[PDB]
Amino acid sequence: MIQRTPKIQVYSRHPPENGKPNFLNCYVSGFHPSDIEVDLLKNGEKMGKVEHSDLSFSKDWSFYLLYYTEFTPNEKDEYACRVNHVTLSGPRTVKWDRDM
Amino acid sequence: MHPAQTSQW
Amino acid sequence: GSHSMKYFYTSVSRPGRGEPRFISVGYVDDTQFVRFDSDAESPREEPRAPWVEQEGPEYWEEATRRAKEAAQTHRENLRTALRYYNQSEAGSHTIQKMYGCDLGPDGRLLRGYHQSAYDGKDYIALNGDLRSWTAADMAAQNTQRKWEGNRYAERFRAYLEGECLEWLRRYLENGKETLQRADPPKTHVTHHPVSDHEATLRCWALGFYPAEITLTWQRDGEEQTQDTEFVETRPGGDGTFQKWGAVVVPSGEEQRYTCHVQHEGLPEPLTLRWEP
Ligand code: NA
Repeated sequence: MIQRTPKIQVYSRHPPENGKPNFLNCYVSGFHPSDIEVDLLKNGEKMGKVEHSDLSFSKDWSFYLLYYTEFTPNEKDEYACRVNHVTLSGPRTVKWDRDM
Repeated sequence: MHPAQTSQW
Repeated sequence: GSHSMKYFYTSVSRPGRGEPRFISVGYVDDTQFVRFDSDAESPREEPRAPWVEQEGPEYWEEATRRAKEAAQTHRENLRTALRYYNQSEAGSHTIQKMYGCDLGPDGRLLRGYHQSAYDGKDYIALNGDLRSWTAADMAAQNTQRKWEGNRYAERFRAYLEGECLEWLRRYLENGKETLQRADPPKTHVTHHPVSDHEATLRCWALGFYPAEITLTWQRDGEEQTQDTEFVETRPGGDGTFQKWGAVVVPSGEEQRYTCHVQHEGLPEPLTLRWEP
């Protein structure tokens, strides 16, 4: 019964420009078991609409999911992905960094 | 599409 | 490109909450085209790419039937695994199965797959001869013996060499306009100071397809691995992929570093330098 901590990447579909509509992604991978919670937050509050891909995995059995929503970035607002998993001691929040 | 085949463990 | 159909099944038991959840996802190359989820509102095989959506009711009826069959088999396998491993009906467990076929340059099967995991570890896998099995442990050896006695490699090899490849060719032909594409990456180098003496150079590749790519950093033409960070290739959301690789560099030394990008959609590997 092995357990594996998720990797988290939070990133935009397209290079960001202030005021230009875009897509906000949270890509969680490499976790076991598959039971996981992922949220997209703006200014510390869960987004309005956030959907995800169907659970799949890579050849080494490592699960992956994409959570995504539309967003229009700007200098004032902060965007973040929050993950809950058995391997994490309470939620892990990763901020969206336009450099990554 | 899936394969009509499948055997058990 | 070199083409592939693959299905990925995950079953997860959940005692106290009914039958195990079964999820199947189907891919042509790096494009998901179908899904079955036993927890969807009307569980059936659902299209996930526009082109397959035009398959008639026979396709959906049979595909659903086979997915449900796969789900039932995985329920039996979960139960069987409780016996083999001496485990309780009250705990949660996971089976993952991947299988599929690679279409060779001669229109023949280049490579076939049929491999599974129990609770995140290898259970049993079909070897590349498509005629023998590797069992990961003594429990999976029970399954090996069974499958050897019932000629299962032979039956599954017939699907991989025949029907699997037939479906793959149909899908490729049907969804040609979108599946038989090689989108090169849009590439660039960014620069992000770490301190007043160190900076990060980040080489970006965006909007590429298929997912296979190579991204490396060189310093003075020498492959650099020290102070390097490459992120896992990640989906764009729109059927494209992205990756970046960064190096941490002494301030003033930036122009000794080149990033190198290889991708099937590129007529020739790329060489990039920070262009402020
Ligand atoms: Na046919």
